[PDB]
Amino acid sequence: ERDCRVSSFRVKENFDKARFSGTWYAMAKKDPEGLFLQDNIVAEFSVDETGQMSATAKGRVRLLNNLDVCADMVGTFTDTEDPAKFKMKYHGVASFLQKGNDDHWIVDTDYDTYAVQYSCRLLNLDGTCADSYSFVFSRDPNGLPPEAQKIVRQRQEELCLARQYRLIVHNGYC
Repeated sequence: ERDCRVSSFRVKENFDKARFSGTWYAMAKKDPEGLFLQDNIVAEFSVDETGQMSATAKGRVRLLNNLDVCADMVGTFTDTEDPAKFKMKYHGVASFLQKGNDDHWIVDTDYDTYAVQYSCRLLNLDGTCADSYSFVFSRDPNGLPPEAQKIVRQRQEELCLARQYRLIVHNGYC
């Protein structure tokens, strides 16, 4: 019926890095295989004079099986032909924490209220994503307003992930 091919997913038109800078609170997440960031996830986006966007994040992470710890992560984005699609090289301040390079797409955002992020780490042979993750961010840690909430639900469905998210709590644990 619907199209779940990654190549069919729309992303933010004319994405503006500058307007996207600042603090974003993760309110919900769709986990990929071997999930890392558990909860209390807060991201800080910045952009430098060269126009390169980067980010840092803090929150509870799954160190080992049933073993969690608060950690600081770092991300650097490399542009692609699409202003909303990036390559994100990431690592923790601790060399032993998870690191790698994932696609990082800004599916949608209004810059001052909500943001929907998406990443397909591995494609299925039919174009759909085999292993994906997605973060719904809010400028306000208390949650998104109803109008933004409804738009996000629509985006989550468009990514074929609407039934697969879990809420992210912010209780100062970290």
